[PDB]
Amino acid sequence: LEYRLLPKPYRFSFRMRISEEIPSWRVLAAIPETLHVEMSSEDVIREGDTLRVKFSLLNDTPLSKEKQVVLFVDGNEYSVRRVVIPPFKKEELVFKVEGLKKGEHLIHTNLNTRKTIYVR
Amino acid sequence: LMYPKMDILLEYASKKREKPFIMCEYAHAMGNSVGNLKDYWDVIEKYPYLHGGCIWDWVDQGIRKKDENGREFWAYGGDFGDTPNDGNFCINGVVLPDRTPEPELYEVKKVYQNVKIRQVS
Ligand SMILES: [Mg+2]
Repeated sequence: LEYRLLPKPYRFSFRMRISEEIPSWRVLAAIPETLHVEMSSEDVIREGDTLRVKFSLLNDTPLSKEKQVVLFVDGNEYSVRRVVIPPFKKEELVFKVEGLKKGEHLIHTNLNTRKTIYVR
Repeated sequence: LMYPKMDILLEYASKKREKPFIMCEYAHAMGNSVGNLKDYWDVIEKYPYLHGGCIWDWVDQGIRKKDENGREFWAYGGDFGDTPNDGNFCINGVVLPDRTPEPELYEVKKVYQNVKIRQVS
């Protein structure tokens, strides 16, 4: 198993130069490296219901990104998704949160996105 | 209502209502304050029956007074041997007594502005 390419998203890059000498393999051209991100949900819900947290990830940069989107609730790691965004492409995700009791609850990621959610 | 949390606003918008919801006082500006002002208005613009409110408040009630050396300061409760007093709880402004803006007034201007611009591409 541990030597087989199972059918999931995959990315891959390399640099090529055609020149009279051999350039330093450690040096590369600088490029931007950040994704644009938006989070969005129902700011509220009824005890028992389900919270739907939507995430848009835009990749304006010239390379394939491979990211692990982690959702935290009240500081504790609740869920994670693996994404592969190709260049000049947006990707949308939905997470489903279950079991929130009455009172306010902190929804945040590992992509600098945060939001207080009320439970009537 | 006065200084309602978000859950309250969202609760009021969750059922048909005959009467519009107004916050006669919200976002208490005492000292270095007025945090999560955009988070209120994201809700007010989205959901029905929410029609805004009034920030507490405009100006800091600080009287002009001189010290022993003679350098000017703004005075508040207990700076006239007056007892019993409630200290600086009369200093709740977005502008200083002389109407000199506190940084928090720049946020109010941003969040109140009437033009909205979105990035398509
Ligand atoms: Mg102030």
